[PDB]
Amino acid sequence: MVVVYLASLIRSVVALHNLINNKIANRDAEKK
Amino acid sequence: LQAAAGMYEQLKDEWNRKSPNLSKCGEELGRLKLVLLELNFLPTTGTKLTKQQLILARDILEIGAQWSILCKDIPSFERYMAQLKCYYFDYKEQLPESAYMHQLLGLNLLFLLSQNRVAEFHTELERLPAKDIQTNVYIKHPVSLEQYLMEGSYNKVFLAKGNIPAESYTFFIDILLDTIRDEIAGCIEKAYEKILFAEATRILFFSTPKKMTDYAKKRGWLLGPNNYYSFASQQQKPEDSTIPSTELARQVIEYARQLEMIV
Amino acid sequence: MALDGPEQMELEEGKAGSGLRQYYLSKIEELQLIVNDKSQNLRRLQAQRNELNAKVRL
Amino acid sequence: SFLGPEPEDLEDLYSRYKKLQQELEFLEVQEEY
Amino acid sequence: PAPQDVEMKEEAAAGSGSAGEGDGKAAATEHSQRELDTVTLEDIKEHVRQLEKAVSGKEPRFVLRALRMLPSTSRRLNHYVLYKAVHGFFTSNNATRDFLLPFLEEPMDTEADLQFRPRTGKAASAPLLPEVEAYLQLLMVIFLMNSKRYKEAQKISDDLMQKISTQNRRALDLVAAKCYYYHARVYEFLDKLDVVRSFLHARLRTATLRHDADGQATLLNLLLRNYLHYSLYDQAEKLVSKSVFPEQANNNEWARYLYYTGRIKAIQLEYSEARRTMTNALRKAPQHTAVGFKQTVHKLLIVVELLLGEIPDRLQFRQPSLKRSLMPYFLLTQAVRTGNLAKFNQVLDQFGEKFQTDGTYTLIIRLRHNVIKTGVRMISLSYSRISLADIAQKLQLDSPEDAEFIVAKAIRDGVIEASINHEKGYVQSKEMIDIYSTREPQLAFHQRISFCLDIHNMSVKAMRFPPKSYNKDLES
Amino acid sequence: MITSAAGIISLLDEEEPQLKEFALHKLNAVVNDFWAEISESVDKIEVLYEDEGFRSRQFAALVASKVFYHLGAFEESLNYALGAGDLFNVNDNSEYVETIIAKCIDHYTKQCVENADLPEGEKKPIDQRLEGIVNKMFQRCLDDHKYKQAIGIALETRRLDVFEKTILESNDVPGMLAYSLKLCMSLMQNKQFRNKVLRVLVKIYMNLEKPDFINVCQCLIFLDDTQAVSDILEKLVKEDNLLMAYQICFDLYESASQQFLSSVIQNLRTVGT
Repeated sequence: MVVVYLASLIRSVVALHNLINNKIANRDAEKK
Repeated sequence: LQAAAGMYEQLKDEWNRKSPNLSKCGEELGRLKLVLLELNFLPTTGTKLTKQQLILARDILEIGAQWSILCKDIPSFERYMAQLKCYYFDYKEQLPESAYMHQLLGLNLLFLLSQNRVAEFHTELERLPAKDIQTNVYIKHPVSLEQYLMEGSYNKVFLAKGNIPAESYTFFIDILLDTIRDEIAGCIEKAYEKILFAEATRILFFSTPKKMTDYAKKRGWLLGPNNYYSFASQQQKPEDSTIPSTELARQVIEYARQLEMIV
Repeated sequence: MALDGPEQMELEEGKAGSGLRQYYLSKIEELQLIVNDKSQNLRRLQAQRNELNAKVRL
Repeated sequence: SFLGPEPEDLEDLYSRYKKLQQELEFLEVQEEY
Repeated sequence: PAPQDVEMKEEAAAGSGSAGEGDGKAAATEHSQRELDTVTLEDIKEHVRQLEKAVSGKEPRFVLRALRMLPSTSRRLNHYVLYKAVHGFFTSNNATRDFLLPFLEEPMDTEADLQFRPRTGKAASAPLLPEVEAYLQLLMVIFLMNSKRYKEAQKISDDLMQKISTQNRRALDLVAAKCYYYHARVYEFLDKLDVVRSFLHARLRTATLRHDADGQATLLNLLLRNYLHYSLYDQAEKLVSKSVFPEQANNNEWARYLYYTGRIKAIQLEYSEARRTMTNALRKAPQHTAVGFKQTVHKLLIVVELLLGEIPDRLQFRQPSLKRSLMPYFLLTQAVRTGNLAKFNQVLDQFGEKFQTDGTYTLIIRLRHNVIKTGVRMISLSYSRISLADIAQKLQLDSPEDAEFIVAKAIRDGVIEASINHEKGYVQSKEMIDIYSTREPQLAFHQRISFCLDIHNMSVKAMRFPPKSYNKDLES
Repeated sequence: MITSAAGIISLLDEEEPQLKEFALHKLNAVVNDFWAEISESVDKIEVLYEDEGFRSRQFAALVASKVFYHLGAFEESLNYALGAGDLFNVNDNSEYVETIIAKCIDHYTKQCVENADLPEGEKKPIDQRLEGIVNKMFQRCLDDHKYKQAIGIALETRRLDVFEKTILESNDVPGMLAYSLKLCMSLMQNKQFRNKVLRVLVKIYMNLEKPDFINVCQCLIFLDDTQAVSDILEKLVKEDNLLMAYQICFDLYESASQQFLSSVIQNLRTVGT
């Protein structure tokens, strides 16, 4: 339980900010 | 008579520390109520402006309280007492005034303790401080007792001698005293086997062997003229001896079943 | 709903109408809500079952 | 009416929420299954 | 001008907000979001933005340029932070943080999830209103005691904060859950006799049916503090008993819940439950950011563990580097060891000014009982049969009776755990040993495993959730 | 400023009928702050709502209901409110007692599903105050002139009150049928209720003098009723249109089998060319 949670804590900032840029990209990408 | 501050307080003074009466200072306490409805329509919001109305409010309920204590009726006192407190808290002790509040306050502390409502006792302790505004004579009795009672020097208590100085406190002191005597009385049974009558009066907070005989009997020791501490005492000492076995195991099957299910 | 904070004033299309409109909706909405929370568990159960199903079947 | 008052706003939400529930039920079943 | 005011403050808050609000409505992503919130968000906003290119700065420029002009008291708190119509308790920067010039620089650009202030002037066209109002409100409350703002601003985040989210969906409560917490740390600080309670209570009951456990948690913490200020034991007593406290709410908030709980219970002489909470409290807190709360908790902690009948470790006082402040607390521990009244009583008074400040003083009066109590239990436990005369000298008690009465109060509770035999006048300990020829150990182990078990199912379950949230989240 | 309830609890306790009566007026605002301490005194406030020596019952029921939801018993809170029959306008306008209103709608749905299933009404277990809430919801639909929202609540609740002839209370008559068929099959797994909704559509077709052409065809095949097809054919004699007739009949044919085919031809000759 500890091991996963530590990996999660470093990843979090990266993963959560990026989401908004990828989200927008996806909707447009889907059409073609 | 009719009373409400700024024009009456006759009854507070006439009730005790002049002559004993409550046949004017609590018999006529039903028409005081009708002005109280007005007064009580204003400490919805607790502000300094409300003060003027608030002191009149308190005044009937101080006389109300006073008749109940002398009369030896605890429930009436409790309804009256409770109002005065919230009416102090409007910037936390906005009204800490009057020496016909003084007695009530001490009384309230011992009252909470007799019930063995420990939470309420602390709530009051903190709310109240006017124990030097109205100065330590009868108010001193619960205070001394808190220090002693927490320390566990039962000897020091100043509750088995707080009967003699009284405003009308003597009643409250007695019910609280009875609670103190019981707490010790059950414990002592477990404590030791058949001990002297004299030894069993000493640290049982009793006054005579006659008071001890009747009091002990209800508790389950000294049913006769001979101590019976011995039944109770013997049960406590061996903690590591008891095997009814299956009964004691307490259903091994259940714990096992809880455990197995996950895997 | 075209809001979910406090606003408007009553008419039975005002605050009273809007506030009652929200409760009529809330019973329907609750089913939507329990499932979005349910999705997190469903994937957990899914990943583990996919590995397990591939090994037993293999 | 047919302009778009507050009751029309009521109809819209109602419709979607109801329609959507049976399909969410199949997904709820998958978790159990 | 200052390019740092604009680019850092608007972007940092933007990423965070969008991702949480959007994620929360979509799916229960909650473990991941909580990890982001406490450590990163609070630290970055607080420390670095103070010294930029302008005076102060938390994030008050995301409450000024993706404000959306909400009905919230986000805007109301903003005006004080800058100058719009009132200067307030803090002056504006003309280095492009201006509220006096609205609609200055923006790096964020359009995206509805992201928030944007000139895109729309009201959010009241959707159920989004409560969560975005909550979000901006959040940014504001942390900053207010920080920049030494007082008077009106603190009171309109105590009653009015409550008004903003009381009608809510699960998602909306989850954003608001945070908002209430960052309000809680300012709230402990200033005491009011003013009753904030009404709104807080009424909102607690409606939200539980609506969904979201996290919102429930934070309001319970806030509320304990409300009682603390009033200094009425009774009202707080009701609140602790009723609650059990669930586990969905961040780690920082749990530490605040335990500290408050521990503190109040101990006065009554419920040292036993309170010690458990306090020990968990210290440990639950964060690292370096936590340090100011941690020291106050460390003062209370020695006292609650001391109250039990334990004599805490001397190294503990020494090690945090608040050793100096800890020095009277260590002395109280020593006074308890010897059993002498005289040192205990003089210390309590001298250091009393320092204790009152911590809040510990009320507990410290109850510790007088312990000074003698710990000494008699230590001696009896070690050597079972000792004469009544011997205990009286050691502690500096009045009499062999004085000791017997300590034993009498204790026995029923079980602390000292001995009995007085006035057959010759000794105290005799109950103790015996050889428990393994009796069924009794199977029970001891049985409860331990049952207790562990419910946690094991929880361990497996929780573990998988955060990596899966991250895999579901879209990444570059 | 006052934070303690203590005075209020004593007024309620005391023997003075006047003091007891006064208490409730003062209580409404505070019984959402002080409420915890007031729970002690829940009994006195209930007696005052109970006792017909007061017309303070309305005010009393509100205070007593308010303590109960806070306490964690939502149901008995509701029950006191429905009994006085205290106006919902006041509760809606406040943000304190949002609790009670929310419980009222969801409580309403449990009672209503079992009661409404077969009979037209929604029966006695749903009292006048619940109905009184529903009525407020009812007005909004009428105004809109649209059957579909009446339709949306009526399926979930299982009412036939507002799912049949709600065009006498004014709503949109045409178009009603399509919406009703597609939602009812998908959502519903109760046959008893399903059949009802389908029986109502046979009555709805008759109001119109050119009912929708797709909708008849579903009723014909599932039910085995010659009745669903028959109203449309009855109208077409009166209307005299070739263009109108043809669409219905082609739609019917696809669904229909040979047993149906025999039965429609006979109906059509009877009604007329």
